[PDB]
Amino acid sequence: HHHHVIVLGHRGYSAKYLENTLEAFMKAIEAGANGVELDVRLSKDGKVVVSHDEDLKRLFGLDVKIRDATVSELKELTDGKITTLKEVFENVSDDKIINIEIKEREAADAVLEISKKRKNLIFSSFDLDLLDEKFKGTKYGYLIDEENYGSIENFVERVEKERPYSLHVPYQAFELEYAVEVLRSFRKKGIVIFVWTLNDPEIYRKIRREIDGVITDEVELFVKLR
Ligand code: NA
Repeated sequence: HHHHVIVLGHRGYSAKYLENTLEAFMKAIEAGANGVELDVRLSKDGKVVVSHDEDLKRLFGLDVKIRDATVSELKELTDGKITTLKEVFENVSDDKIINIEIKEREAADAVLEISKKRKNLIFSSFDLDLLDEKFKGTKYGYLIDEENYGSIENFVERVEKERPYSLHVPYQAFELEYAVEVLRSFRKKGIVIFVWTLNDPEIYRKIRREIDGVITDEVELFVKLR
């Protein structure tokens, strides 16, 4: 028996449905997720589109950049599968969490404007300065990679100074005892710890006492591990 962990579907229920589509997001919620994580970028016409990659090559085989096409053009090319942040909000209840990963600084102002009306959002990015500069007064979470945090000491200083709502850490961070200690110190201050992108239930069991949330492709699995 364990304490409760927020389960977010990584690009929706992406193990079973096409990542970052309305279907994937709706299916994550149907499967009992507390919410979803998704990725945002700008189209040519300056609209907020949901796409992890900057182009359509990996998922559609099309050498077309998101920023080079209008929303209408993108929908035509993907036969309607690509969606906008606006459309996600229309299809996911505001009792559910949406973790919006900002992939492009230039999308930030448009994302903030559309988000004004909507609660239960967490903005995240590997661009920590962007969050600190433009996302004050919202819930934001630092995404941590091998380089961006600088030194552990500098990262601790930053988190103390800026008070992010959450820290979104790779699950591999829990392999080092000092990292575990640092994260415990953050949590004791009320910072919410999410791990990503975790699909392995054994690793989850080992670390779940240390975390507040999990970002996973395997939504039903992790919901049933509650
Ligand atoms: Na809002």
